[PDB]
Amino acid sequence: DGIAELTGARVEDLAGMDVFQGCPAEGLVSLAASVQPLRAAAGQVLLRQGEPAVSFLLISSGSAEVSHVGDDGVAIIARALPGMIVGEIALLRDSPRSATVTTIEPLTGWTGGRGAFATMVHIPGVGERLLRTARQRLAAFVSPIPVRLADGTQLMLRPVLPGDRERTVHGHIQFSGETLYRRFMSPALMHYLSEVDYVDHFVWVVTDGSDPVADARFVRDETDPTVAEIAFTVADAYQGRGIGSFLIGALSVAARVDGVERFAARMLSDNVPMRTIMDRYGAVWQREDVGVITTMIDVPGPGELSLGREMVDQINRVARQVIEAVG
Ligand SMILES: CC(=O)SCCNC(=O)CCNC(=O)[C@H](O)C(C)(C)COP(=O)(O)OP(=O)(O)OC[C@H]1O[C@@H](n2cnc3c(N)ncnc32)[C@H](O)[C@@H]1OP(=O)(O)O
Ligand SMILES: [Mg+2]
Repeated sequence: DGIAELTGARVEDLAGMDVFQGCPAEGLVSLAASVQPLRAAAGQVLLRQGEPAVSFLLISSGSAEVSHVGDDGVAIIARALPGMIVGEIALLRDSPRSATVTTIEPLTGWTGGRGAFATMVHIPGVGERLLRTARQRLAAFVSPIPVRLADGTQLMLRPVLPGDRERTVHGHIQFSGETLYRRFMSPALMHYLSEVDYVDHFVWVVTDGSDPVADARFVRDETDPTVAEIAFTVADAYQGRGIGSFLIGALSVAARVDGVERFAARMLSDNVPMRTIMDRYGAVWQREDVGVITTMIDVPGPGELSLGREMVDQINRVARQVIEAVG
């Protein structure tokens, strides 16, 4: 009859989504209180590149184009699908929206702020599922680059994907999810952000027959954003084939996209292959205690790397895809 009703999200609608099915009821009651219903026609702009990222979208039905336009006018375009989160990385990093999001067909879902996202990823089972969805979001448009070493070895170069162990297994640089991302804030949230972040921690992985044989990464300095520390690891049997030499090149291409101007490196003074790699870039060595040496080099500009132009363009394409387009 004349009874009062809720105006917000309904648990019944949220619970219909596969990601929440079976979750504790109280978790959904809290979430329902935190998000708002969204219904969009086709061809409608939901989010605009460069704007404040005040919300994320969770898509219940329909799909959208996600288009990042570079200052060079080059458009880098992904697709957001039902069950997918959109806009959440810029939301969590409090940075301008990375891409314009336009529906390709009628769309429905929910919107929410940073607190709603936190509430959502705290629900048991949900954070892990959403990370799998974030993985799928990347893997849908980012493909590995086949490369061949001078000895003929056939490998693939790809960014780490969300959930991959190479994200969290690094022994060379002192840093973690909580230390790197604390400035932006909750374990579940920090984990999620660390797994989906290509801006402050960028990791390349090299595989042989789908098995990782090497990785390299840079970690952005908290005090000077134009500087990152670098690290490399190549499986023993694969060493001395030029992979490390290749990776510092790949890492430089990604750093340029990420606005990293300079790399810091530390190692033992006797690590000959690693010193040699840095020597090629004009390293000036400073001595520290306990057999350690350090250096700082400029990230080589375009044309400066010994990699072919075609190789550089392929790596640049992927780096832009993972940094710029997809969150
Ligand atoms: C900043 C840091 O990350 S420090 C930590 C580095 N990681 C480690 O020490 C873990 C174990 N070692 C590794 O993972 C790898 O060997 C790395 C990352 C050090 C080097 O990567 P690799 O793929 O083995 O090296 P790569 O084959 O590119 O060779 C690098 C250079 O060292 C040279 N080199 C390798 N071995 C020798 C040698 N025995 N004598 C002289 N020069 C050598 C290579 O010729 C090459 O020089 P170049 O520019 O003339 O071509
Ligand atoms: Mg092989």
